[PDB]
Amino acid sequence: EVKLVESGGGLVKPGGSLKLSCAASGFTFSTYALSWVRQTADKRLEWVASIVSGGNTYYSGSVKGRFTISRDIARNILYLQMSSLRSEDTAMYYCAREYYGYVGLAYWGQGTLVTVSAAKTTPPSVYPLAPGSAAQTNSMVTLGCLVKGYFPEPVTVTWNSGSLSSGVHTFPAVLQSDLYTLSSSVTVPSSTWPSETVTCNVAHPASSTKVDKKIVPRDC
Amino acid sequence: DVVVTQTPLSLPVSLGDQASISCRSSQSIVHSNGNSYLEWYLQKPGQSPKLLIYKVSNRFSGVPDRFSGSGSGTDFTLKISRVEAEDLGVYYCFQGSHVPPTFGGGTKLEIKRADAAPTVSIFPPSSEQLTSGGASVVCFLNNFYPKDINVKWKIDGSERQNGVLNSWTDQDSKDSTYSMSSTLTLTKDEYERHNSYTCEATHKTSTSPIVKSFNRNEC
Ligand SMILES: C[C@]12CC[C@H]3[C@@H](CCC4=CC(=O)CC[C@@]43C)[C@@H]1CC[C@@H]2O
Repeated sequence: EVKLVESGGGLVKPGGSLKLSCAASGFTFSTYALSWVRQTADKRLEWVASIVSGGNTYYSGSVKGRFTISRDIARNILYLQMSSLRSEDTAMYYCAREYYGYVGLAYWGQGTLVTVSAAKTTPPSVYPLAPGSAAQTNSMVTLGCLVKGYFPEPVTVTWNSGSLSSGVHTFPAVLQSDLYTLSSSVTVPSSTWPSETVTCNVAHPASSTKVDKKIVPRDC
Repeated sequence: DVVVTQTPLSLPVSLGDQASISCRSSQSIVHSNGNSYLEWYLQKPGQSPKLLIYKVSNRFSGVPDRFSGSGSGTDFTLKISRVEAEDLGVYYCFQGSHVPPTFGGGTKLEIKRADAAPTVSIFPPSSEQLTSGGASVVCFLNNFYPKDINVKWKIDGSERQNGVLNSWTDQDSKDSTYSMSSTLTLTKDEYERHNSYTCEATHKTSTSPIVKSFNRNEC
């Protein structure tokens, strides 16, 4: 089974450098063409670079001379060296393997998010969201968590360590003042909470933040 | 640089119907070797793009026969027969005959379903936040269709126009609906100076807004 995994993304200042990694396995490494593709905020995809079986590398005008793709055959690691970074470089970076003979991008990794900015790294604040005064309205209670004021992206959210998956809604972060804000909600049966625990697990890799906020009934 | 133009940017389709996406290159995609490296991809919300079709009409292992591709030179098409909910996401066509290889801007496939009113919930500021000297009132508008909806905030009767942030989730595969978050943020001081907080949802399914609110004097 083909498997590609990216890493190394994070926050970097304008004009800076960064080297991304992509660990491959499941296929003979030096036989196929490996590439780097990126996706910007507007969800547009753009080829960044490729290195074919023979060794030749190829780049696009927007990046030639700043980005250098290379592969470590002994370790099955594909690299992408970035230098003289620009705000436009901000995006999700995917490594992919061709199907065969320069045909298609058959296998993609999960992608590592690279943010180019001068803004300072900032931990998110997680706030529990509990009803204010219980009364009527069916038999299902809705709860939430407000992940506010962090930078940069991304942020991970789960409920009860991933055990609570049904009826969950996690909204995309919104940027305002160099800071991001996101929320998530989970709907459970009234017969459960608060006697049964409901906790949101928020993770923000850039600042090494990992918080488990338990939803508790609001006081007076 | 072969500019690949994709249309529409968004395409509605009901379950079991057919949908077609158009992809056109500013130059021929036919290569010297006689091949045309035109491909199609699908990226579902929160996921990586996936290969569907390559060389105009060749289906990648795993892709259902419902997906067919065709065209030539500069005009290409992706047809999706008997549409299912799981087919939603953004489709992209790709050209690999000229370097640099390029992608089209993408087409978002929306699934049509019965109209559904949002399930609204309002939440007062958490103790922890108040302690920080801040106060955000959050309103969830869950599982609705169509996507267009408006949220109005009122503090003690008057609508509050500033300090609001809204966020729509992508269409959900399980029920073909959408969800939205509305957050009203003020300082702790200004918040403790008022009593009632309400958020009014204006959707197509009703001529009168759905309302949710809480009074601070209440517990
Ligand atoms: C990126 C790619 C592998 C690298 C190929 C690219 C097609 C165009 C191309 C022409 C070349 O001469 C070098 C390899 C490249 C740059 C292929 C498109 C799909 C495949 O995965």
